[PDB]
Amino acid sequence: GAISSVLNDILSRLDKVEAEVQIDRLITGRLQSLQTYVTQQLIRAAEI
Amino acid sequence: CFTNVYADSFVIRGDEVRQIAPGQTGNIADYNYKLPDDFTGCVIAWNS
Repeated sequence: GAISSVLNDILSRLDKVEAEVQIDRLITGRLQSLQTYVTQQLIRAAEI
Repeated sequence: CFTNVYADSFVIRGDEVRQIAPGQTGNIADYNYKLPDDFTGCVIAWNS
């Protein structure tokens, strides 16, 4: 839901106050994307 | 309750009253009265 997939592009076009509302979307979505990967790898590790 | 308090006082053109807010920019905000990006406080204005 950010304006862009690219972290540098968001920073290339928005001011500090408005950029943070786009950046924290990518932080929240990517941190879910890691927590899914790490949970899946712990469940794989438990099978191996 | 407040740690310590400073009241800052000044006069400006009414169009420029939008520039006083934290993160804003323009011919007074850039050159003679900048609030910090993370400011806490109140800004109060009236025509005189």
